[PDB]
Amino acid sequence: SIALPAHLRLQPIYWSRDDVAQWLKWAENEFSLRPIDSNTFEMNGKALLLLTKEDFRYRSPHSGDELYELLQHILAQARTVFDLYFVLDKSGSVANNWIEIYNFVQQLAERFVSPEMRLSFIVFSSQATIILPLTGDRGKISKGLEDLKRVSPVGETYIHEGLKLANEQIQKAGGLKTSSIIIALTDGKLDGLVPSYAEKEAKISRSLGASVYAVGVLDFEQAQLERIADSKEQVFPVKGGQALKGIINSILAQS
Ligand SMILES: [Cl-]
Ligand SMILES: [Cl-]
Ligand SMILES: [Cl-]
Ligand SMILES: [K+]
Repeated sequence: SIALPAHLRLQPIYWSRDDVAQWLKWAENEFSLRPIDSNTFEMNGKALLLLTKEDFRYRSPHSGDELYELLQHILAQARTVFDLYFVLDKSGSVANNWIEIYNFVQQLAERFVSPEMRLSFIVFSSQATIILPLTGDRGKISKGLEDLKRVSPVGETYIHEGLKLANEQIQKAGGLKTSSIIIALTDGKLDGLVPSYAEKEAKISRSLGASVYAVGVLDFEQAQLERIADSKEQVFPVKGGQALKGIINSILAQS
């Protein structure tokens, strides 16, 4: 096992350009390597993972081979397996904004591609349905995104039913013995006692150890979403575009 600094324990695909430079500095001291110019790998972690070992050797004649192998060992290190459950409003009210919801999910799916990530897509209006059962298969995730794009919104906003399906999957996955995240996308416009249903189901989610995020669409009800999510800090606007980097970092910081 490699004992990395705490702030470098994230999977390297998430490393910034500054993280790469910090990794080099750490490796130099840890392995008594010859000094590494700080811009020897001027790129982020996604880019670093595309280089070949030959590329490492050319960039660092004195240490490139060791650095490449160190990266391979780091990639092999055990990390927190995250299950991400997207619970998506497809009620009639979002008929003209289904595109925002789909593309938001697509952008997060394209980010969370490290092998330890598994994704599930749930939609809800009057009833909830699993479009994509929890999986890490990037192929199945591609098809689930194809299916999501085709959804025709209609019906009520029974978000408690969508959360219920996420919780049922979580329970089957191990409950407290998992690292589960729920990402609910909705305007938060809940009728009748649905606010009570939804808040009860979300506390079940947390009872199972999951962390709940709410992503607001349209003129969304900020207060209602704060009561469903773990905290105000886990409510994000889909219109934030920065909002994507915010929720990604928040999720990665749960590990
Ligand atoms: Cl960067
Ligand atoms: Cl060198
Ligand atoms: Cl699978
Ligand atoms: K994908």
